[PDB]
Amino acid sequence: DTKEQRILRYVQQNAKPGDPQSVLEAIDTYCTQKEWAMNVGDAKGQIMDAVIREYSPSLVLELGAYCGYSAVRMARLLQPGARLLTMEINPDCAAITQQMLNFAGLQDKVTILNGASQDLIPQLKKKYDVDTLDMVFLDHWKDRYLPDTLLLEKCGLLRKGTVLLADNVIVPGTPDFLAYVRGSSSFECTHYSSYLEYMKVVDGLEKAIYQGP
Ligand SMILES: Cc1ncnc2c1ncn2[C@@H]1O[C@H](/C=C/CNC(=O)c2cc(-c3ccc(F)cc3)cc(O)c2O)C[C@H]1O
Ligand SMILES: [Cl-]
Ligand SMILES: [Cl-]
Ligand SMILES: [Cl-]
Ligand SMILES: [Mg+2]
Repeated sequence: DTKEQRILRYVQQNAKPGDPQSVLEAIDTYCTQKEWAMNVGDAKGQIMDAVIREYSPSLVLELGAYCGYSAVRMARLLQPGARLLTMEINPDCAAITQQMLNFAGLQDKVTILNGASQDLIPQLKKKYDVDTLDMVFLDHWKDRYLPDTLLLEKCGLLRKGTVLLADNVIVPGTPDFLAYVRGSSSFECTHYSSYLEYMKVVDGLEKAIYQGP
């Protein structure tokens, strides 16, 4: 088995079904005590929670589910009727994420799309009946943040006021994306300093609010 499967099993052996907080705590405990993994973690997760509560988005897109930790984090704070779409290229991770959400009781709020973001993004309008996104959480391969931001715009999926929230803008970093949004008159940017998941290493989230063309 894989580390990802081991995290899911620990949740199944240690958390309460239908209790998102107990799922998050179990993941954090496993990744602190047993094996590190690239979940967004509790430090940055608390910032994410405060941003999601502030904006109360009706439709969120996540790029890069991994094991579903961030999807559980976000979905548990969505207002009734609001929804999350999460894209995950690795079929094993897509299935783990679906199972994590099922365990947490959040499955009716989330759609887990198994595929590459650059292939799925152009299908959101026609196949998934999306108009525009209220929020986008970027947490996939770091060289894809900028290409996918540009693709989202091309596809008409951003509106004035869409909130981009990007993980890992310090470590590993996403230098092209970060320079681009910070230099662009089409984004208003704010940096939230924090810590790499499960580590005493500085990281941060970037909030980049789209201003329109
Ligand atoms: C194109 C595309 N479409 C859909 N899913 C995609 C995708 N590219 C990746 N994915 C999925 O996102 C996930 C991957 C994300 C990449 N994230 C990382 O590489 C990552 C790495 C670190 C890190 C920090 C310090 C260190 F010393 C070592 C590592 C920390 C993090 O928080 C991360 O998100 C899983 C993958 O299948
Ligand atoms: Cl995560
Ligand atoms: Cl790819
Ligand atoms: Cl943490
Ligand atoms: Mg990350």
